[PDB]
Amino acid sequence: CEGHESHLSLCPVAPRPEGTCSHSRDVGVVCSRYTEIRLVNGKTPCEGRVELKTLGAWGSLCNSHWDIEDAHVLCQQLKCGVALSTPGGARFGKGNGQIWRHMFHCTGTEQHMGDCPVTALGASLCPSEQVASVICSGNQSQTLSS
Amino acid sequence: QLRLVNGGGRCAGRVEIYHEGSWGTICDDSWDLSDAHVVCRQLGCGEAINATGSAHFGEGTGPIWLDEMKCNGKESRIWQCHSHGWGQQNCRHKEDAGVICSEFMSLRLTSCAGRLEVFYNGAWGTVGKSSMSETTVGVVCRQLGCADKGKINPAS
Amino acid sequence: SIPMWVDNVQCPKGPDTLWQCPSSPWEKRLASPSEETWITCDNKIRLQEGPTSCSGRVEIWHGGSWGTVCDDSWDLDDAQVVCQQLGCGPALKAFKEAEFGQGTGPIWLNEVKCKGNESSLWDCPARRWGHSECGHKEDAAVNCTD
Ligand SMILES: *[C@@H]1O[C@H](CO)[C@@H](O)[C@H](O)[C@H]1NC(C)=O
Ligand SMILES: *[C@@H]1O[C@H](CO)[C@@H](O)[C@H](O)[C@H]1NC(C)=O
Ligand SMILES: [Ca+2]
Ligand SMILES: [Ca+2]
Ligand SMILES: [Ca+2]
Ligand SMILES: [Ca+2]
Ligand SMILES: [Ca+2]
Ligand SMILES: [Ca+2]
Repeated sequence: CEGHESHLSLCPVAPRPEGTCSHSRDVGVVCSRYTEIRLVNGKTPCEGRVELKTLGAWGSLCNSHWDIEDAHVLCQQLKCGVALSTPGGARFGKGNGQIWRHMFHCTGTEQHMGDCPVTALGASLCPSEQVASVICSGNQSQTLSS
Repeated sequence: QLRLVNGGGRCAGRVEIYHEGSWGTICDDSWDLSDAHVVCRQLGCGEAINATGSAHFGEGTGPIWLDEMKCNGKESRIWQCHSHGWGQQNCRHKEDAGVICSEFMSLRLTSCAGRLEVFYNGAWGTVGKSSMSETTVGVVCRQLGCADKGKINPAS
Repeated sequence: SIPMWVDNVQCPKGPDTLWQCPSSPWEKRLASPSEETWITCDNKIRLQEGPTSCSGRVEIWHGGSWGTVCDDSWDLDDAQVVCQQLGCGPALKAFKEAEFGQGTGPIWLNEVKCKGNESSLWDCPARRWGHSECGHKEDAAVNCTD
């Protein structure tokens, strides 16, 4: 590959007829989009309390650093256009679990929360009822404008 | 068609093979002396001393055609060997395969003055002084690219 | 002696930086030296697929992934610098064309023009950090002394 291909199908390859490899040498690739943030407990499928999974357990995201740009990026990732608002409090529910203190610093111009610069080290504790939420527009054709 | 280029002679140089209207090279992967024997005897150059790799005679400008030559040294053509197939290669031009054959001949003077030496069959060697006419000395000096005439001198 | 900022750092899988790792909130508190963390990172360069630990194919870590060194301009000086970097004795042989087997990941280094006395392979001049025209069939190897 030249690195600029859209799919591996477009990559030129060099097959070898002889033996290839052993299964003890299979390749594994780690990409940067590992966030795994979803929307739960909403009337329409793609709005509700923001729920994030790290350390093998789901959790609710704090609203202290949940600006409208973070909501916009999350809505773009879930393919529901822009974010109408971020309802504070437990409008969609406090969530059965612990609160994740991740501080996403999205500028609102990226289409995935994994592209956002997230800071979670030593983040300040969050009140239980102060759980972040988002109400996406729901229109895929709707796009963010500056 | 098969040819050797940038070899400084007739029986040496990077192996250029012809296919699909373009002159392409051969990758030096598993390019041992058995592969060199086939191309040297195919070109009427006798046996082979070196099966050079890593673009010894310069990097060619053309599509690498063959990758894994498994010649037994008995077939009369290079393309009759067992290979990966035309175009099937995982090589670059930095590792083009060239050969140095038995009939490759080179001339040098070692001290443009010094003992006349001729490179045949892969080994350097001197040239007899007997019946060394002036024309032969002129030919030798001209072939070294430094004169048109010369004088026979005793050894230092 | 300096205070402790953060404690209970729990890195998930995926972050390549510590600040995406959740932990307890920042607190400026005094810390005894016993309960601070002292970590020794593993060696930058390892030898793989060798009969012993001092011989095998040269693997180097950079850019997040383990890589290899191509055999172009891979003389015995490069083997000497690799052997003295790993802590093994003097070099014996500098193999070429993947004598010990094809490597892993990308090809970080090729044409390493070491003088044989550098402190590490990184100070050695080369076409560094990828974009090398070599394939994985040309992985360089060494043979040090036990
Ligand atoms: C050819 O092979 C001989 C045999 O050892 C070697 O001495 C000589 O250096 C080689 N020459 C080239 C150009 O590879
Ligand atoms: C490495 O060097 C040792 C010491 O002579 C030798 O026994 C061993 O066979 C060498 N390994 C290779 C792969 O040549
Ligand atoms: Ca934010
Ligand atoms: Ca090959
Ligand atoms: Ca090669
Ligand atoms: Ca062969
Ligand atoms: Ca090479
Ligand atoms: Ca070198």
